[PDB]
Amino acid sequence: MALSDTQILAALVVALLPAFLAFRLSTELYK
Amino acid sequence: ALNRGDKVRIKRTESYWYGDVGTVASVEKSGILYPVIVRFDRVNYNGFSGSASGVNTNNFAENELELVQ
Amino acid sequence: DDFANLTPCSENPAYLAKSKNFLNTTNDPNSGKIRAERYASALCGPEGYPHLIVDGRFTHAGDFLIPSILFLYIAGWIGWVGRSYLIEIRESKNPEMQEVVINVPLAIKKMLGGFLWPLAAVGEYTSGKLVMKDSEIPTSPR
Amino acid sequence: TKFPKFSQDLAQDPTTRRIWYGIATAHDFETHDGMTEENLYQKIFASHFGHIAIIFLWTSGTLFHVAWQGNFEQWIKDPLNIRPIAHAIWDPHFGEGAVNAFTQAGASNPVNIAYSGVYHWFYTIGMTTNQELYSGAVFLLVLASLFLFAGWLHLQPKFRPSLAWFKNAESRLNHHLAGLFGVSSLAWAGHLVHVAIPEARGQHVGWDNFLSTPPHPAGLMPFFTGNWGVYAADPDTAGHIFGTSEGAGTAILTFLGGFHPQTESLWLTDIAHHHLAIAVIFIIAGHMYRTNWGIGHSIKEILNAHKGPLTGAGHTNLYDTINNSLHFQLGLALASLGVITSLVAQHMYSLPSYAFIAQDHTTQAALYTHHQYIAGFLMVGAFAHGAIFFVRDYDPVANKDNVLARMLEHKEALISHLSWVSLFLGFHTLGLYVHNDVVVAFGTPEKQILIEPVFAQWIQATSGKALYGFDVLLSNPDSIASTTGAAWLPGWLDAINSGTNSLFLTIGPGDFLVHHAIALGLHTTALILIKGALDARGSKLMPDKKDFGYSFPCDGPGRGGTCDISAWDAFYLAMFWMLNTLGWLTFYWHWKHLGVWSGNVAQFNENSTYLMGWFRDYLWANSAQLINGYNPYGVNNLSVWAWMFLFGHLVWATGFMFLISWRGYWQELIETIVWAHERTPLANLVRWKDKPVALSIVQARLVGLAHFTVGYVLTYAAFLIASTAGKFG
Amino acid sequence: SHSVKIYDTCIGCTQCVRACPLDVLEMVPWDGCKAAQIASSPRTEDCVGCKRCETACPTDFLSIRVYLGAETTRSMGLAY
Amino acid sequence: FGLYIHNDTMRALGRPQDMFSDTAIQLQPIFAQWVQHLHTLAPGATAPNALATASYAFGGETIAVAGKVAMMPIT
Amino acid sequence: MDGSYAASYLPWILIPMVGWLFPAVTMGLLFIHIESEGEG
Amino acid sequence: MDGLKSFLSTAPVMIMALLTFTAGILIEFNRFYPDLLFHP
Amino acid sequence: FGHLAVVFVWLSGMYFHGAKFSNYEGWLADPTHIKPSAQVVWPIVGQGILNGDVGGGFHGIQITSGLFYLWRASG
Ligand code: CLA
Ligand code: CLA
Ligand code: CLA
Ligand code: CLA
Ligand SMILES: CCCCCCCCCCCCCCCC(=O)OC[C@H](COP(=O)(O)OC[C@@H](O)CO)OC(=O)CCCCCCCCCCCCCCC
Ligand SMILES: CC1=C(/C=C/C(C)=C/C=C/C(C)=C\C=C\C=C(C)\C=C\C=C(C)\C=C\C2=C[C@H](C)[C@H](O)CC2(C)C)C(C)(C)C[C@@H](O)C1
Ligand SMILES: CC1=C(/C=C/C(C)=C/C=C/C(C)=C/C=C/C=C(C)/C=C/C=C(C)/C=C/C2=C(C)CCCC2(C)C)C(C)(C)CCC1
Repeated sequence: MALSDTQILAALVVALLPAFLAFRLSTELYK
Repeated sequence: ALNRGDKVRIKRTESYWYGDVGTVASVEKSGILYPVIVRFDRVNYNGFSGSASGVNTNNFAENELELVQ
Repeated sequence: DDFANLTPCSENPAYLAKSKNFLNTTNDPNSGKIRAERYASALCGPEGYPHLIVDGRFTHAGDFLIPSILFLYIAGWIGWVGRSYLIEIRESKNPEMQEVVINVPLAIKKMLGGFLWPLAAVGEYTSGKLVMKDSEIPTSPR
Repeated sequence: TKFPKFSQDLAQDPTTRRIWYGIATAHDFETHDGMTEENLYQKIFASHFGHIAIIFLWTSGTLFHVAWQGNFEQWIKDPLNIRPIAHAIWDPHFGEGAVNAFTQAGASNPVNIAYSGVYHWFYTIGMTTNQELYSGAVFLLVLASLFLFAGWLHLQPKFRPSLAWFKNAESRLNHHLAGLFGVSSLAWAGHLVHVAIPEARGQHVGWDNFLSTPPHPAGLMPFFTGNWGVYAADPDTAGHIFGTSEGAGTAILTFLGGFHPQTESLWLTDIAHHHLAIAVIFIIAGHMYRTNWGIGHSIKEILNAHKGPLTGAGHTNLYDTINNSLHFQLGLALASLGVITSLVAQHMYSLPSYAFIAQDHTTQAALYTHHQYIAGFLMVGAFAHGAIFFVRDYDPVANKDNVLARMLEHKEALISHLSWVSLFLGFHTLGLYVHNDVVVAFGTPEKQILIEPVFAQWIQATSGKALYGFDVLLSNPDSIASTTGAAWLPGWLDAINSGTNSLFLTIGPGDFLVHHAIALGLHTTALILIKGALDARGSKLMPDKKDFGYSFPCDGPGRGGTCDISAWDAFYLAMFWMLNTLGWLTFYWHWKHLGVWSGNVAQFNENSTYLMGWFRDYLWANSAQLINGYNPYGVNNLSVWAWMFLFGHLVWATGFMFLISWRGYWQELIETIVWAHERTPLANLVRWKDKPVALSIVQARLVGLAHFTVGYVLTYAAFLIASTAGKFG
Repeated sequence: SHSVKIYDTCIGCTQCVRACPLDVLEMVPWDGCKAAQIASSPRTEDCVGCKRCETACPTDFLSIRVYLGAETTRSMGLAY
Repeated sequence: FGLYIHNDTMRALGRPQDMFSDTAIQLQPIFAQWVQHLHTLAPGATAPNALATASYAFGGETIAVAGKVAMMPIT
Repeated sequence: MDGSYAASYLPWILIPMVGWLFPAVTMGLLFIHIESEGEG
Repeated sequence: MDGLKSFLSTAPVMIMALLTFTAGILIEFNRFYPDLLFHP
Repeated sequence: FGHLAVVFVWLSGMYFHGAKFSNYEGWLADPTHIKPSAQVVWPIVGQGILNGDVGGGFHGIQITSGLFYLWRASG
């Protein structure tokens, strides 16, 4: 059966974390 | 050690005639870094773009040449 | 039993059907027939066109080997006469001038004395004049 | 100006060159201001962490979008008819015609059609519901997060690695061979055995019940006793229907060989024994180099021992050269990756692994073209970074008399003989092609010079192809090699001796001509790259080229003119030849496979011997469906491909402005424009901050080459996809 | 700005000085050549790197070399 | 040229009514049309001693030799 | 435009942000950064 | 004439003469014996 | 003067090749059924296929320079 919209929203919430980690890594590499 | 009428091989390693043979045109008194003058048959690349020839002579020191004659 | 996918054009129905209409390249009216009779002896594909075999076998030696030697002799002739003329013109006090204005007598003299080029080249190599030492040649910086 | 902080020469530039060259030299850490070796290595380590995280995010996004907007759970029920869906389309600029045209694959909205063949890959490894795809996407998100955090952490001052830790070659080789290769392949074999094969035999195995059900009815007893042959007993029958239990065996590790009768792909049990054996071999290989226990080989001793009497010093001091230079390592890695990428393409288009992927012709064509182009790019990069090594890292006194420094001793011979071979190939290949063209033009095509590719046909015979009647080796049923009772021989000979597959396609004269043309292209691109790399240190025209760096415009018009003299210019020239060779390669592959799929092999067999056949039966003929994607009468699903086709034909041409016209003209024009702006009332209020200037010479070459390459890739991609999809899809 | 260096192979032929359009070179007394003069580049901040000086040099390779570096308003030859 | 690119994109997207075509937003060369109309009327009054127009490209009858058109009006 | 996939409203807002809001913001910040004088 | 002979012996005239000679050789051999794919 | 001589040689060449190697007299009878032709190819290696049929039993290259119409307009 197809995905549920709650799954999509949860996927976005989960993907929030690698965004923050990537921002931190980029700022560290900028130094 | 050389004089006019000597066939020499070049060892400058940056000259155009490295490994070529040239004739000793003239040498002069001391106090000059590169006294010997060598004239070559094959001209080098010198000249502006589209020029018809180059330069057939240069100045070398004594230890940059090997004597053949 | 090589070339099980190839059959002689003499026994190829495609070649038999398509060889009746061969065009005439020259004004000679039989040149199509001559082409057909000469190409009947080759190996043909399913399209009725001759194919050549260059694996080295002597049964198909005319496919590549004979024209190979035919080319090689002429190319060696040209190269040897050119090199000989250049070498002999070098010590003429104006080799550069005689490269644009051809010395016709000497040019023809080298043209004639050039059929024996293989023997001359073999003799010269044994005499050391065919190649030069690497310490006697201009080199670019490493 | 602050930007770029890593270079002060660029930071004081008042023009717009500052921004361009700041972007250009950003990721070249080796020449930043005040850069140390340790800091360089640590920055590289963190950036590599970043690229890995990006790769994992990309894979997660592919999985997520397929699971969300795809038709996987309907594609599995009929892989031979349904079209896989890549992602949905949300274009507000769309009209109604495009909306009706792109509502394809039995969807309910505008939608794309996947040609990366991920549906086959997911089906083959046992994923049957989109919930599993979603779980994989989330897990990949978590993995990417972990790798980003790892980069951040190993960048911290107290977790910052030392220089010696970055120069431990033996330990890195051991760990990455045994662990990264051997252990990973062993785990993959375990995944195939424990999950993939049972799912292929109609058994649902997941995390909830994999720990209970054993893959084989006799679990781990024969493996330790030594009765391994039990696992190879009762394999899948030829009447096996993929994904069901109808006519399926219980064996897990077999050497059946050949192809699955239904999916026309390699047997999964063959994959299992293959990856397991490879894992064992790699684990044995990983215990080769000594780290700290005394046992093991040391690379320096090996290299210094293998000296030659003809090479003077042999492989002396090469360990220090390779360990100290990063460009040497990058060149070696790029060469290896390009070679094995080309290998991947060649051995995948002929030996498909994923189920039903041979039937879907468009995806096969796309995969071959994609990985072959990538291999070409990597091969160019190997030589480019090797030339950079020669410019920067090479030491003529540490490498004295070894093999590396001995190349420069006979570099003139290398370049001259390579140029001779390129000329010899090109002259006679073009002569044969033009001869055939002229002969056919005069209405007498029976006079074509048609050479049979005898040697390659002999190779096919040796592998066991009986069509040509050479009866040598495996084709000879009486030779020793064909009577060893090897378990793979019957199935393999069955697969090779059927024309229904791409396994060892039948070849003819046009194949001979095009292979020799490809050889010409390869030797010529190699000539350009090798000449550029060997002349990087210097030449007669510029004996001191090393003191000028790697990428400099020229040396002015003096000494006869010195345009395009740096090694960067050799790379820039060789890129064109790489593109041309890849074009020839892919055109040949595509035409031959179009003939094979349609069954009309005669078309290629006839018209591939002269160039007009290529122009008419391949270019002119197949373009009919593509360019009619949108018409004065309407529009169909190939409209986007026609638009991208024209887009590539436009960008390719746009690159010629930078490739042909040069700087001074544009600088004078820009001066006039500056005058015009400064004298315009109501426009002098707004003034620039960086003085506008024309693009630099090297930047111009790079930009032109970039536009050229993008157009070149996009045009052929659009043509290939559109032609194959309209004809078959 | 660009860097102009004169090596010890100069013969004091003065061609480089005359060929320079932005007045960067100069003739200074010397002893290593017959002409007893050598080339100097006191005003390299005004050099645009047009390579005319090198094109005028008659010695083998070049006794005068020009290496292009940081670009300023002068070295880029801008009038705006 | 952006007129051409815009027309291309509008056709590609299934928006033929947004194109720059004669059945859409029109760009009529009314000046050349007017000059053609004038040059067609020249034999009437503006050049009284002329029998036919200088060329049938401007307008008028269709001149055909054998079965092939020799010259006909070019709209 | 609309589709039958779950959470069909997500493209309606996500695509404009990644097409207008995100590019505008990043180019604005980059232009501000690349022009900040001093501190070379 | 000396100058006439010297002009006739210049590079372009001589290469044109040799090229036309070889072209004549090939043309005649192909008129009398056409369609020679190989030596049987 | 030299370029004038060259142009005159070219013009005389066109006139001669139309006089001798053309079907101008043939075309002059039925100009709506005979294609102009003034280049004839020697049959050597199969280029005799180029001497195509231009009508009226003449075989040669069809010309497009319009010399036949110019000559007829010259009487
Ligand atoms: C006016 C023309 C026009 C425009 C504006 C669009 C716009 C769009 N189309 Mg589209 N389309 C058009 C014509 C057009 N189309 C035509 C004529 C056809 C043929 C019928 C199509 C066929 C088509 C299909 C089939 C699809 C689209 C899709 C899309 C959307 C993709 C969103 C996107 O790419 O964001 C992301 C933006 C980019 C990837 C642009 C990046 C480009 C640069 C070069 C890369 C960045 C380089 C550099 C590093 C940048 C630095 C940082 C930067 C921020 C400064 C977007 C709304 C897709 C869609 O609906 O999306 C779900 C889709 O599937 N279109
Ligand atoms: C067992 C321990 C172990 C393991 C697992 C790794 C693993 C890794 N190390 Mg490593 N390392 C180790 C010990 C280990 N290291 C030790 C002890 C040292 C110190 C001596 C180092 C020092 C070190 C350095 C200095 C660096 C690494 C890096 C890396 C990463 C390379 C990135 C990559 O391509 O991987 C993925 C590779 C594979 C999955 C295999 C390669 C694929 C080959 C070509 C075969 C192709 C497979 C198949 C045919 C295709 C599949 C198709 C499928 C998709 C359908 C990788 C994750 C690099 C990095 O930055 O990572 C963060 C790096 O710069 N390591
Ligand atoms: C593992 C891969 C890898 C790595 C780590 C490096 C690392 C490096 N390379 Mg190398 N290289 C590689 C592969 C790699 N290379 C390959 C495959 C090639 C062949 C093409 C090259 C060719 C190459 C050259 C020719 C040069 C380097 C240089 C460098 C150094 C950094 C400068 C640089 O390129 O950054 C800056 C990079 C860029 C500015 C690239 C931007 C171009 C973008 C990505 C293209 C996008 C096109 C367009 C937007 C697409 C939109 C499509 C849309 C319209 C539809 C650094 C040592 C330089 C050097 O000498 O360093 C000392 C240098 O001159 N490399
Ligand atoms: C169709 C276009 C084309 C062609 C034919 C060539 C041909 C050649 N390139 Mg080349 N090149 C091209 C485009 C082309 N290039 C482009 C676009 C680039 C990107 C800038 C390059 C970049 C490039 C580099 C960087 C190098 C070459 C090299 C070569 C030579 C390698 C030998 C070879 O491949 O075949 C053999 C040669 C040919 C097939 C060409 C000869 C064709 C004629 C018909 C032969 C007879 C001459 C003819 C009768 C003369 C009549 C003149 C008269 C009518 C006035 C060859 C001369 C390499 C080289 O110099 O090799 C030593 C080399 O280093 N090229
Ligand atoms: C469809 C038409 C195809 C032609 C398109 C036209 C292309 C543009 C023309 C080029 C610019 C013209 C002036 C050249 C520019 C110019 O004058 O020289 C420029 C260039 C040399 O320029 P440099 O600045 O290097 O020269 C400085 C030296 O002159 C020092 O004095 O010379 C050539 O290009 C050499 C060409 C000679 C050609 C060698 C072959 C001779 C063949 C002659 C046969 C000719 C045809 C015969 C009649 C059919
Ligand atoms: C003598 C001479 C010169 C000089 C020549 C020199 C110096 C030559 C030097 C050559 C060297 C150093 C090396 C040569 C190597 C040659 C090799 C390796 C030949 C290989 C042959 C093979 C592999 C034959 C292959 C098959 C043989 C057979 C006929 C089959 O059916 C077809 C086929 C193709 C399979 C010039 C250039 C100055 C001038 C010339 O005119 C003459
Ligand atoms: C300059 C330089 C560089 C570069 C270069 C390059 C990159 C190269 C490449 C190269 C290459 C890339 C090569 C390749 C090679 C390959 C090979 C060598 C192969 C082999 C193979 C074989 C031998 C096979 C065999 C077989 C067969 C055939 C069949 C059966 C099986 C077997 C396997 C047996 C570098 C960086 C390094 C360094 C520095 C310098």
